[PDB]
Amino acid sequence: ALDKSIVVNLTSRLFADELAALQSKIGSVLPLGDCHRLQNIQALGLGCVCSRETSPDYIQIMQYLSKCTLAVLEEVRPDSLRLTRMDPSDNLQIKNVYAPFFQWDSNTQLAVLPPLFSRKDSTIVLESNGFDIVFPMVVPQQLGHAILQQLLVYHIYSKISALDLYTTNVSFMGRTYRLDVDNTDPRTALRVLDDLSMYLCILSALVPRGCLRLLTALVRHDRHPLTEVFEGVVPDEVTRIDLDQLSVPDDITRMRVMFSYLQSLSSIFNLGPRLHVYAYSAETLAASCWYSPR
Amino acid sequence: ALDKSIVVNLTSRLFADELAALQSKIGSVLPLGDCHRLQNIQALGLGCVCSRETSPDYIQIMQYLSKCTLAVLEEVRPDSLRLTRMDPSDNLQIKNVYAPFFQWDSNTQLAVLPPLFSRKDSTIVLESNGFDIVFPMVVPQQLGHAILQQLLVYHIYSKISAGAPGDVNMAELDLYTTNVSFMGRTYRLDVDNTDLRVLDDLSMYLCILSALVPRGCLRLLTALVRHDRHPLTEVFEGVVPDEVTRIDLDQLSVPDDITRMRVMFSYLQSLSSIFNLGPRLHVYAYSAETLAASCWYSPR
Amino acid sequence: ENAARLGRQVLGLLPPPTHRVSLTRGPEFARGVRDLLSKYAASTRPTVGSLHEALRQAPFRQPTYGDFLVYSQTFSPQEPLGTFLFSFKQEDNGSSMDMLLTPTSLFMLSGMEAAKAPQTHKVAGVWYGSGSGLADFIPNLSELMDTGEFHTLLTPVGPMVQSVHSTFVTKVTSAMKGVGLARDEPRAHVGLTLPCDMLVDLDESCPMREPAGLNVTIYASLVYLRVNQRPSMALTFFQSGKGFAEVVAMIKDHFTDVIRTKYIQLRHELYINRLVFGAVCTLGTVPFDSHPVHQSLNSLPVLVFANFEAACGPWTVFL
Amino acid sequence: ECRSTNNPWASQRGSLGDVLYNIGMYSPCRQFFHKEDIMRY
Amino acid sequence: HPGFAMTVVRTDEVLAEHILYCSRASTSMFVGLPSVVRREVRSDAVTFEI
Amino acid sequence: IAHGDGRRPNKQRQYIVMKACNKHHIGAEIELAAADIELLFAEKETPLD
Repeated sequence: ALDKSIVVNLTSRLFADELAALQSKIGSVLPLGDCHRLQNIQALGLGCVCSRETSPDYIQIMQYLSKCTLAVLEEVRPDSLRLTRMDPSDNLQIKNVYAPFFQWDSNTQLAVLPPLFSRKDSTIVLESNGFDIVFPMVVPQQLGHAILQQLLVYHIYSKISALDLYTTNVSFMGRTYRLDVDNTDPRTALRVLDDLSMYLCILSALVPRGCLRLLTALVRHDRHPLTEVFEGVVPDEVTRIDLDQLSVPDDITRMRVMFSYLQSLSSIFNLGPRLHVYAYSAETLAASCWYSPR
Repeated sequence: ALDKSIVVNLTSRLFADELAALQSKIGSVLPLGDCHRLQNIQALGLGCVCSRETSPDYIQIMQYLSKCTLAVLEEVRPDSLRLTRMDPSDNLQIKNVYAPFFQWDSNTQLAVLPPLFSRKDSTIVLESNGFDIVFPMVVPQQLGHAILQQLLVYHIYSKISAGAPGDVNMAELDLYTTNVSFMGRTYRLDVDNTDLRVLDDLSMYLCILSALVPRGCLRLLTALVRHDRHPLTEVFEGVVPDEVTRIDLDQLSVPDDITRMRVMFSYLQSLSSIFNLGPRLHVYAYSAETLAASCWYSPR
Repeated sequence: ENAARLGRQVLGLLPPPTHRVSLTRGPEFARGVRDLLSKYAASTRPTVGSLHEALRQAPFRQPTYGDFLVYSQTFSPQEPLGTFLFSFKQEDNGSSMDMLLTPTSLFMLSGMEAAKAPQTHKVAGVWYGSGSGLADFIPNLSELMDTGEFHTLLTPVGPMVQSVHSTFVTKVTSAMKGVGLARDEPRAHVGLTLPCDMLVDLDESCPMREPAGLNVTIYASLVYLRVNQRPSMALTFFQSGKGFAEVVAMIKDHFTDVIRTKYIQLRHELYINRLVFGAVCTLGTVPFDSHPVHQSLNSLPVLVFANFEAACGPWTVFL
Repeated sequence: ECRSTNNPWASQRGSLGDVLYNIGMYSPCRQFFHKEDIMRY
Repeated sequence: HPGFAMTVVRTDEVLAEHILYCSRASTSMFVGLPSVVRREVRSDAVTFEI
Repeated sequence: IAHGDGRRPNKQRQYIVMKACNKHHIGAEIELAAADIELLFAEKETPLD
């Protein structure tokens, strides 16, 4: 049988600091650069694409992860770091550590984020061999989109200054979470934001006249559960578009070209590759998952 | 390193009329809501979520299908059924009964859908365990993911007529929407002359989801100015309408926006997956008169 | 002789027995477990006889193929055996009918300019007619391109295996699911052949770091244009092992030249079918760190790969 | 049998539990009023 | 006081120990001959399956 | 019961019922250090320390 196998040789010993930072983390995900048995220390973590003196971003560093294949830890010996990678169809057992303790379940959908809560939380120091190992964070859908939801909010509002409670706290069901944003490189985030006028300006033109009329009937006297976001106040444009008699085959041919671009939003709202837990324990946190590249 | 033959317990026998109706089809793709095979009937099917009592919901059902492992039948036995568990890159065999019929062109993209039909030719009542077996809607994708295409516009104008009955023609809204035109073979849907309401979890969104789409791109243009700013956004003025660039933000102020903005941020990704996450098969070898094809699948 | 010699194939080609170990009867548990490690001590040592018994262990190697039909004029009479294969469907003429398109074919389906492809225009002129060689059988070349519907009916198939060229019908057996085995030359597989006109590389730059692997992905794309105010497409290919989120933001940087002149046109006219742009298909993953082998045919510079697993994703829209 | 019922206000043909408990969270009073629960066991 | 009286349902979970009884010779057991399948086996670790 | 004398039974019947087995699944793991495997089975058969 096949044996995928990665073990990291080391030239100078783990210290008492980075032992307990790594002996405690016996199962997680960290990337690689090259697929071998052996590996130098300066290719393991997220610390290649990001560093301390280089101003990081929160887009391209995540976007870098789609290139790599990513591996699962096995052991932390005082010489070597023992790992194994992810075969395109094979089950494993991974058990997360993370100090933002989030609750998974069986039959979930997990991805891997770069650390957006706090960097010093994630950036461990390596006094022996210098090169830090920044840990990526294993994350489900409901969080994994919500911070990407949180990002494309804030880097618009990074210019609307030129504040803090409205624009960074991750509105999870139960808790809120401040991110770590002071000094970023938001120009790759500036692309994705200007990639929205590629869509959100252009999706607006072929909006049909029929479904817009439901908005005028809605907010007056037929108030629905979630729709109190409008707070009983229309947008100004809603009465400024509905002048058409509702011609049907116009709006038929409008919704076909609309229906194309909904699949186009996958290519701009991507995560990393995808995890398929089927069996899971909550008190143990160990899972059973096969690899799906995305 | 293989065993795909899963025997799933009943607690009693079948009925008498449901012999040949379950001999009418012998192979279909059922879900399997249990990693183990030592399994009740009350967890395999859509009756763990979708039944009479729960609200008519679409997105959680859309979440459920790729969440749940599938299985392909081989033979109907009086004690129990025979499920063959879905692995990635799995061979199987289909001998269909689906009402209405949907033609199985080979080598296209062949998806799995949530049903919306009349539930008399769409389920089989087991009062032996209190479990209506729910075959999933299995339609090829260009028909399948675009079955929502004609229905949705047909669905929205019924809502405005439910509050103002002087707006919409009925027999003209039927004709372009009641008949899906693909391959040249026209297919008629099931009309529901009872009182659709399953699609409240899409169309009631999509009208709210059409509110601030020409509002979000006012401030978005003039925001993040560089000369490194993108070149095609100057070209993309030739799309946006004339009334869109005439909105005053006197009405809505900056800290007031945060709740109203993030909702419009929210449904531009949650909607993007539910047309992409339709897990899907392909036929390499097909038979027409026999309706016994050999094909392959990978859930996605 | 049949029981004598031909058994010694099948007396040896069998898979190994999953070795059976007796739990109870304690004098037989040790007789079992002793003959595991003496079987395991072979698979460690690099000596000669220890090697070849670590080779009967084999994974699942069985991809299935496709028996098609071709009107043998729509077949260009030679093929480089590793082409891409489309399957165009509008309506069934007969019971079991099919039509196929190569990457040399789709240049001849619009009558496009020689500026977008000055390499295969001299090539693919002798292989077919003058664009009307496939207009005899489809009167809907325009309206699929007009309404934006050509980019959905093409079903990606894969590479060839071997085709039998006859007088009226050319019988084609394509390849799917992975590794396409060749026929005339055994032990070597079907080398998928892409031209040097159509594959666009994504990696080239100054020296200025990227991760390697076993995974570079070939993308099937489609870019609209309207030359002479006529509906016309463009076959363009790619090669990139750099994830999905990057390349849709990189194909748009490649085809910025189309979009700039495009809305110069429809600035003063609105046709809703003229607003959709294109789609992406994924065909399979070449091992990244391998070689696109520059091979010359009929001129016609062609890249060819090795060990190409194949897949097919849906056509995903982009701008 | 000296009386036929405690009250029809819980035992109407259209009883108040059928008014309430025929139609996510947990439901304690679902156990008597739902007629199909009688049909379960 | 309103003119009606009213009934209340209250559920209740109880973890409770139990007593299981069995009788003689109700099940006939068997013995399989198991196989040995290696998986994910390095020069470091040699892991099995039964 | 034997016949007669004001006692009328429901005389001998024979059930013939085919019953089903019930499968079960037991999974277990064994690890071995590959160093100790080699010393017990060497190509040379000199004794060990």
